Amino acid sequence: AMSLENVAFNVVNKGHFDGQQGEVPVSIINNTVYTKVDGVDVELFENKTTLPVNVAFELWAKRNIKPVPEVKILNNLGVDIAANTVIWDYKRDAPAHISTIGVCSMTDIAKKPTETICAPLTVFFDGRVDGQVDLFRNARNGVLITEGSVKGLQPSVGPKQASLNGVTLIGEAVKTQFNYYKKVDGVVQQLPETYFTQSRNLQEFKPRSQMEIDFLELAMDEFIERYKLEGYAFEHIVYGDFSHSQLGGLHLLIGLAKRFKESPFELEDFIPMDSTVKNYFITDAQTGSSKCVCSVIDLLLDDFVEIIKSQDLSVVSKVVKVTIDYTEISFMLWCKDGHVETFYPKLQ
Amino acid sequence: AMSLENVAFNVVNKGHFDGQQGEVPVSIINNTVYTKVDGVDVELFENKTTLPVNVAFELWAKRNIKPVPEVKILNNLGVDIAANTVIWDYKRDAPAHISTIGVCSMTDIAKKPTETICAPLTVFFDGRVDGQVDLFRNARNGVLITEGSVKGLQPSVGPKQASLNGVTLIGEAVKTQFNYYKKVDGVVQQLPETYFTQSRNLQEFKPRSQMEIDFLELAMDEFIERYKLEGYAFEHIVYGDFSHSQLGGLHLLIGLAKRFKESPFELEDFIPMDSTVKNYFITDAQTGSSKCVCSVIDLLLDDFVEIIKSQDLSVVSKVVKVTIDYTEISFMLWCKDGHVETFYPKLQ
Amino acid sequence: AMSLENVAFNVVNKGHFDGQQGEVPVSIINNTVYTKVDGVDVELFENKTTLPVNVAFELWAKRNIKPVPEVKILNNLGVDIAANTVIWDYKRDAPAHISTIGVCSMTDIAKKPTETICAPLTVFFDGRVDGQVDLFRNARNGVLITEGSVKGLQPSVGPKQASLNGVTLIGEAVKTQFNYYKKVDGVVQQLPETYFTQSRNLQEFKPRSQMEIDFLELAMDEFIERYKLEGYAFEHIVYGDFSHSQLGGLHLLIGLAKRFKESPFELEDFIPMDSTVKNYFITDAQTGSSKCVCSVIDLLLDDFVEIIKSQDLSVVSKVVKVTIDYTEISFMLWCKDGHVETFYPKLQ
Amino acid sequence: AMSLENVAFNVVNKGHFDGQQGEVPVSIINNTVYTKVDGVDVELFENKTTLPVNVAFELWAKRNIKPVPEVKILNNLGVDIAANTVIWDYKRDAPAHISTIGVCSMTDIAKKPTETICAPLTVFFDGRVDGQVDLFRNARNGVLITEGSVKGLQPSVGPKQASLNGVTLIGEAVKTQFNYYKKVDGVVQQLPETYFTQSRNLQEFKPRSQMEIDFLELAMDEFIERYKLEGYAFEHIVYGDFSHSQLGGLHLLIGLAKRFKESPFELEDFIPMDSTVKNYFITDAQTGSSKCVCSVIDLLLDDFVEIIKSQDLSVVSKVVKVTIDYTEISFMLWCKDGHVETFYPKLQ
Amino acid sequence: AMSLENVAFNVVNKGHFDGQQGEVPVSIINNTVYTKVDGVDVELFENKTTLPVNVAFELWAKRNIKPVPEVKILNNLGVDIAANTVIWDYKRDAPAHISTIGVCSMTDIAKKPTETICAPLTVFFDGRVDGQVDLFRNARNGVLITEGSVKGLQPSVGPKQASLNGVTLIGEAVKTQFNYYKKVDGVVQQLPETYFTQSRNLQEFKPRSQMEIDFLELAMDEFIERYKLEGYAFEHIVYGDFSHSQLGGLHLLIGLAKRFKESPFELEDFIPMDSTVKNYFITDAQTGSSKCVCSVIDLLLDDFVEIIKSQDLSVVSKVVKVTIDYTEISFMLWCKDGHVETFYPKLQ
Ligand SMILES: Cc1cn([C@H]2C[C@H](O)[C@@H](CN=[N+]=[N-])O2)c(=O)[nH]c1=O
Ligand SMILES: Cc1cn([C@H]2C[C@H](O)[C@@H](CN=[N+]=[N-])O2)c(=O)[nH]c1=O
Ligand SMILES: Cc1cn([C@H]2C[C@H](O)[C@@H](CN=[N+]=[N-])O2)c(=O)[nH]c1=O
Ligand SMILES: Cc1cn([C@H]2C[C@H](O)[C@@H](CN=[N+]=[N-])O2)c(=O)[nH]c1=O
Ligand SMILES: Cc1cn([C@H]2C[C@H](O)[C@@H](CN=[N+]=[N-])O2)c(=O)[nH]c1=O
Repeated sequence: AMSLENVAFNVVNKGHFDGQQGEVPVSIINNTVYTKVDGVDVELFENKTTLPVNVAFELWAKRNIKPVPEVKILNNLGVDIAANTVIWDYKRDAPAHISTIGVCSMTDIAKKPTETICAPLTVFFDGRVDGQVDLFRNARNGVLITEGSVKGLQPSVGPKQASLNGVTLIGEAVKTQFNYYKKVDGVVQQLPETYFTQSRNLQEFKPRSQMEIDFLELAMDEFIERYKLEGYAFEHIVYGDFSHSQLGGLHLLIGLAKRFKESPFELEDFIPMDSTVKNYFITDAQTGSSKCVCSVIDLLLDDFVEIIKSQDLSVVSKVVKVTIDYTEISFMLWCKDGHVETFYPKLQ
Repeated sequence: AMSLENVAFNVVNKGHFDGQQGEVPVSIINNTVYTKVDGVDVELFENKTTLPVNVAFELWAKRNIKPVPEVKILNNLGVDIAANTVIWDYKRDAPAHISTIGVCSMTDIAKKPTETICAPLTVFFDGRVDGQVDLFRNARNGVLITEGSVKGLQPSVGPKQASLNGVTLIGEAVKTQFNYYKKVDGVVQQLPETYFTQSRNLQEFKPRSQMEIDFLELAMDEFIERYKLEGYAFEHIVYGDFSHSQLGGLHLLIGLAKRFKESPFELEDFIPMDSTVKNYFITDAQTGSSKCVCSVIDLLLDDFVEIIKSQDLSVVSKVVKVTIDYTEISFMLWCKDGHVETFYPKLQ
Repeated sequence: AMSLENVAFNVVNKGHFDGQQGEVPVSIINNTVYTKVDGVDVELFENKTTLPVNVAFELWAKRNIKPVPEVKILNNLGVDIAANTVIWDYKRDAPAHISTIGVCSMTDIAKKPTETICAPLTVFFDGRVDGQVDLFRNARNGVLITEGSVKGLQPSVGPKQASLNGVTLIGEAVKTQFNYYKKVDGVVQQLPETYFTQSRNLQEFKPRSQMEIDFLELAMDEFIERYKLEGYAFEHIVYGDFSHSQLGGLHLLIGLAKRFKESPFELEDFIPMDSTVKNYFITDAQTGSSKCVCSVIDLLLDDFVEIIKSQDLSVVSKVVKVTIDYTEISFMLWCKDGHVETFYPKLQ
Repeated sequence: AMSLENVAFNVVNKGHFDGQQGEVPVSIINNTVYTKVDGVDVELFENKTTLPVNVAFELWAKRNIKPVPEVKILNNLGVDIAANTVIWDYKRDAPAHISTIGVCSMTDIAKKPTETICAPLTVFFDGRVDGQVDLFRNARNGVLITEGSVKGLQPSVGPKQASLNGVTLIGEAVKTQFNYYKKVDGVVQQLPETYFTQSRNLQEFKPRSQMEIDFLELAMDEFIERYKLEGYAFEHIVYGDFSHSQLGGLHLLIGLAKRFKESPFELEDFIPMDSTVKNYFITDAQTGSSKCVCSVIDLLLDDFVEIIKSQDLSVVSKVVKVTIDYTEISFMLWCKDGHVETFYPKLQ
Repeated sequence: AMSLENVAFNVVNKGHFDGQQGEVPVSIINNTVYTKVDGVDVELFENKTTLPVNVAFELWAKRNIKPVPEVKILNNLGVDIAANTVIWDYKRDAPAHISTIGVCSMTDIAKKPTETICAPLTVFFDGRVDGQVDLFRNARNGVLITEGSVKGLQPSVGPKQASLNGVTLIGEAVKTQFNYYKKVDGVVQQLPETYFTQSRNLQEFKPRSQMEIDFLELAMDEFIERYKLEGYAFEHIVYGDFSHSQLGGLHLLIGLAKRFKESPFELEDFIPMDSTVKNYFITDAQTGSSKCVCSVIDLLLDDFVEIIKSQDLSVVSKVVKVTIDYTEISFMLWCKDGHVETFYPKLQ
């Protein structure tokens, strides 16, 4: 028997929804869920979604608390709905998907993914839950993660990191690297070879290779020589140009990371959602240099170097498609006299 | 196991809360409670109270659906709280009392009136409920209604009319005239002799006496003659004076009713609540005569006659005090040369 | 180029969305849509739906303004979504269907019903629109209305009445009686024989048969005589029993209508939606008789007679099933010694 | 004469309510109080309570700005209401108590604590305000703080820290250590001997003894030897076990403090209120180790050592009651072969 | 053609309003603007103003993204409205001015500043926009900024810093020091000689002279001797007195900056708006010293020293008017025996 007061009971006594018997008095006022604790109302939940307050509350309580793929990954694979769990988008404070299966009676389009309503949707399945590998086999459309081989299914090895309760991390006490599988129209699909973005914070940025350590420690000229990068415009692309009114380049998160420890800047996240390429309106506090749409990607610098050096430098301008986080990312490559002028995630 | 979804199940299937088991999907958006019926949301309750929406929804669902005293009667006797029921105030679209006893978890102060937190409050007991007559006996402060005699207690006979689901009616298939008994600090009270307002509507006003019939039928001068009312200013007080900018008199509901059938007027009910005396901002549409605060009471005309004929007409102005619906109503009485000038419920 | 301001221009100038070009200043405050007219704000739409205010505003602006089936008829036939129109549900002040097709960008699931996302949904096609008869032929699941014959398809004749801008009427200057055709999984259905509710109002109730006239005019005993209805409990079932605390019978709208003209009563419409059977919490103001869930259907009296006279009166109680408005309505039939005791739409 | 505009006046010109003459134009929109400053609206207050916006505003303005006991302390002593002041709960952004005495006409259950309505409630009295010691003597239920001896009243010495405007601190320019007194039913109650939690932040944690300094500086093995703690499971209890998927132990705030300066973690405060024991859903960023209900207490480590070493280690499992912040805190003590396995605040 | 969906389009694809063709689906719910990105609603904007949500959204999108004067400066010059741009107040999350000219059809009092409605208002003009110097010449009231000389107009050199997207900065890639001009009633006004506040953060405070570097590094006694400040009460005025319950002095932001790096304090910004003098309710965490209205100004310490030493020290108390940010700031100067007791921005 689901109820608001039982959802609330579970949150108060178990920290999330955990299937327990019980009820607690709840008051709902506008978009906030409160519970009575010793005479006074204590806030349990502020609805930040476009769902009704008591609905968002139930889905948030019912959020998956195992490590799970980052929303950008699910999105890039075309996931529409999850089987019998909620993937909570901690970057949006909302569910990652509009509807549920077997979670919540207001949002459920089905109780079980085998119901035919679910066949046109890409259902996300979790091989760590009993029975879910088999439901993927029977689903017309789906994405499946597992911790091991599935007999006959050709795997795609996922990123090292996963999200655990909004914290992105490479697991040591828990597994966060999954096999990925995808089906379109009953047909298992070959996933493409791909790079993976590293999901690091500007605040907490830590290098993950010698080349990255070198980039952070060395001066610009010295790194560019040491890694034989002359003619590839890392001065514009990665390090950034703060000399003009429009801020030049600065498209690699490590490059922002470098600049941040000298002087701060403002980054307006004006479409705040998880995604492989992010767009910020950036203002440099030291110089006043700025740029309205500054696209930024967190590639391991090794990977970025590998990507740009693979390029034919003989055309003035061309679209360069690179597979990253399973999606195809377009870059613009501008060349002159066989050297790179600029190379950036193409603004769409 | 109280829940939002179970209360909603009871509403949907039984029309009101009925102790049934079951659940239905509920969504709450601002102040409105919806349920899903075949995939579309159906509005089930709009909160018009100062309570949280889900709390108000439950108390409304749990309203007393038997004929109960009108709220004005309960306020006049000083009722603070009800025993194991909710008296719903249909004039305020809200509960009649702040707290509850054995009704709802967010608003309960106790689960039985015997608890000590209740001793100071005047608790309303309904003799029609097994065991409440005996709870009243052991209650320190309380008001009690019954349908027949209570052994060892002299009764006060109530109004003929009661409220059944917001309809004020004199019961023919059910009993609406109660016995009333009251206790302060352990001591049964003698309730004062009292008149009762008649609780009638302007639109569907019916006379309840030959004098009231004669008043609706006869012309002004005739009536005042037949009942020897020369010098009592019923022209001003009951018939109303619409010849000057400030509307004159018109303090008796029957006199509004008479006027309303010939020509309409606005009654602005600026403190919308149940009360023995109502104040209206009246605009007469035919003449433009108006009055900001026109106090109005629905007394049986004969009772109003009896009251006005029992006053000393020999002082210019004074306060005249009348027990009505068990409360003391002050009237201003204005006289000149031993005839009435005006006489109106005091605007205090 | 769809916009909030253009939809508002269309409302202001054409009364509804009409494809015109133009813009007007719009402000949105909570759930209300305003436009500026000579420097003051004029309210243009109050959202009473679970949709976002601007989304609801647009779907309402885009409502079908031709006579369309009543929502109860469409629900009974299982319509999920409409083709390139919005059926507006005037009893719920909301759209009849969750999603749209070719109507509004925030709610569209497709732009034409031929798209594959639509195949599973029962799509409502309006033969009066060029090309929709042929879209229905190629539709997997669908309901279709037409004004005249469709070649190669046997029709089901609908109710005489349709909804034009929330007014349910039998059309004299326009046609309201449609042909109905239905398809599940590619296969044209034979629609069942059915009665149709009459969709009439308590206030403005008109008879549509000599029996209905005789019922409104004659006294109870006379009528029951003229039509040989001894032993069918029309006293209880149609005329209503107001002598006990629980109101007795009163399940036929014509019987409410008769009572309403002599004395009034409260009908609490606690699930306000369009449905073939309505449940009301009724309080009779003259007697105080009442019933929490009084199920009410507006059947042509003669049709109700025909139904009750076609039952086996020889079992104490059983479920009686009747096709009405294309859906199966369960009735409880209660009998003793071969006469009817009661017979009411099942409270299920 | 109280008014919204005068409350607002005081806040603008005095920083809080200070009894001053004056008014300023105020606008209220939804839950925010604004004032006009030179043409534009400036936000004064966002209602975060379950009270009406203008009510919460007045109570917040009227908040006590002297050092006052922490809400957890008042709660543990059963305080229901304060005499002639508002204790503002800065952890809840709301008043610590539902009602007032002599503060606010919407929330006042009385003007003065001697009114009999107040007798069943534990009224908090402030010996630093004239007359309040005497009101405690006359109150049927109460908690009193003073800065010195009260003749005849046996004191309880309180914690060193108090809250001054939401900042918890041990006063140097002001006194923050009070005597505590409590009355139940007219009878002064012996307060129990008790420990006091230290109220430190994870962010700003500072040790307060050699043992705490040693814990922060030394390695685990070294401290455990230096303070002769073998067999007491500080490895699990205080230091924490991040090696498994469920995070083990970690129940002392200093232990979290230690871990925080190496690698960060997430602590969801999912019942956000002041209390002696706090429950967090914790995710370790380095390892992915997590635990849904991780109870944490800030005891001076000396005190924790004193507590655990006092225990009989010869039973597999037993509840161990310790008085802390005047309340009785239950611990679970799990032992094996005369050494501690675990010891944690019992989850209720 | 303006529209909500086109404003939203520009924000999504350009980071702000940029005049581009296009539309995106938008949902508005209460005070938040959302757009659909791949099935889910992404928040674009939370209305923090007292304007309607979709209005504030448009004005915020249309905010000036060039360096512009700080709101405190515009306010001190009496600016009421801007010509054909929005100055966004990032400290209030709202437009700096109530109305617009040529920006937004809901807020526009005119299309062009020459319309006579604009003549009584001080219109802000931006010499960097074509045609705006000339509109200032024709305006009856106005404030104009330029980057260079305007023929015949006697300039006032502004502060070195400007606001670029909420970041206050002295421009290196962009110009942030403007000429200022003002007209009252058709008459260009002499702007006064003035000091300028430095607009630094407590968090990010950086000295800007040897004297400031000395103040931060030296001990109190040493600086006061080195800069020959005996008798001027910097001990009270600048350094602050935390020894009593009322916190003494502490009126220079650099003085707060000094204290902050030793021990933290709380500063309640209780009128949160940009202004030359700021008022904080300050609580010192170390000592519990506090003060309800502590006025603070960020003058370059050199300037403050220059100001106080200019004073006649022979009167017990006098108002001392100093021009700062073009406005006249009142100080109270309290002297005794020819030495300063206190000197603070006069509380009004
Ligand atoms: C307590 C609470 C939580 N959330 C949701 C969205 C946030 O990303 C996430 C919390 N992240 N962590 N740790 O949960 C919310 O929306 N409102 C609330 O009142
Ligand atoms: C359906 C609904 C009902 N009520 C309450 C208050 C009214 O006095 C009463 C309705 N009166 N009658 N018969 O019920 C409400 O407040 N909101 C709602 O949405
Ligand atoms: C003007 C306005 C209209 N409606 C909708 C729902 C109602 O059924 C219908 C009006 N009925 N008729 N004729 O239109 C709404 O919901 N809010 C509004 O502010
Ligand atoms: C200015 C403002 C303050 N408060 C309340 C709750 C916070 O704990 C406290 C502020 N704490 N400090 N310093 O006051 C609020 O709720 N809304 C508001 O707009
Ligand atoms: C994204 C967003 C922004 N603002 C406004 C007010 C803030 O000062 C400014 C953002 N400052 N920076 N970088 O823009 C807002 O009010 N709501 C919103 O949802």
